[PDB]
Amino acid sequence: MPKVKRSRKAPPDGWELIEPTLDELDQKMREAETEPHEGKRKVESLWPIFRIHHQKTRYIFDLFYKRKAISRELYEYCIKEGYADKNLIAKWKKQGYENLCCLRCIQTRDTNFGTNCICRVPKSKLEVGRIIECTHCGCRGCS
RNA sequence: GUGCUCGCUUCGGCAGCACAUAUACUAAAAUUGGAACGAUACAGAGAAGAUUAGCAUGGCCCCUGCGCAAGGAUGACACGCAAAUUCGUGAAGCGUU
Ligand SMILES: [Mg+2]
Ligand SMILES: [Mg+2]
Ligand SMILES: [Mg+2]
Ligand SMILES: [Zn+2]
Ligand SMILES: [Zn+2]
Ligand SMILES: [Zn+2]
Repeated sequence: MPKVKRSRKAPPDGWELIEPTLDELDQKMREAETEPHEGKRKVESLWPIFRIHHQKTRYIFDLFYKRKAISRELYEYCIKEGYADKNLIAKWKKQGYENLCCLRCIQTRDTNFGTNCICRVPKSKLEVGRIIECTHCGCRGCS
C-alpha cells in the first residue's frame, strides 16, 4: 500500500508528522498515472505529472527552508526516497528561478532555437495580456 | 516571483533597483487520396515429337533475403504479317512528236 522504501533503516525523527500529506500527495500521483486520455491532447496528458511532482518537492522545500520544521537528516531522507527532487530545489534556490515548473522549461537543448520556454518570460515583458500554456509543462508564467 | 533599498515609512499600499526574457511538425481534429489478404468466375507454366536440369541477357517489372550469396516457373516479360537510304533489262502490243 505505501511506497516501498529502499533504505530499510527506519526513517528519521520527524517523519510521522509529514507522512499523511506525503502519502496523500503520493495517492494523488497514482491518480494521474492512471487517467485515460480521451479529451486530453497528446502533450496535455503528461501535464499533471509535472504539477504533482512540483507540489511534492515544494512541500519538503517549504518545511526545510521556510518553516525550518525538518532537520537535514529527514530532509535528505525525502530526497533519497524520491519524495523531493534534488535538482528542482537547487534551481529554486537561485535568484530569478524561484517558481520554476520543470527542469524541461529551462533546458535549452529541448527547443528549436536554443532558448527557454515562454513559460519563463516575465508576464510584464509580454505586454499584451496573451494567455500562455507551456507545452512541456502546462505552466502559465513561472517568472 | 523573490530580494535589497539607512524609499516614502507602516508593517497596509506604493516607488526605485537587481535577478529572471519568447514553448509549440502549433489538434483532444476536420479533411484528402491510395491501399488487406483473399475470396469471386477466367486462367496454366520455356527450348522446333514427348518428358524435362538449368545459367544468363535488357529494363518506366517487381517479391524474399543483411547480402556484391541464393531463391522466386530457367521469377515474370521478350514470340516480332521481323521491309532503313536507293534501281534497271529485253522483246511484244497500242497511241503519240
Ligand atoms: Mg535465379
Ligand atoms: Mg524447370
Ligand atoms: Mg532469370
Ligand atoms: Zn514547466
Ligand atoms: Zn515552460
Ligand atoms: Zn512555468
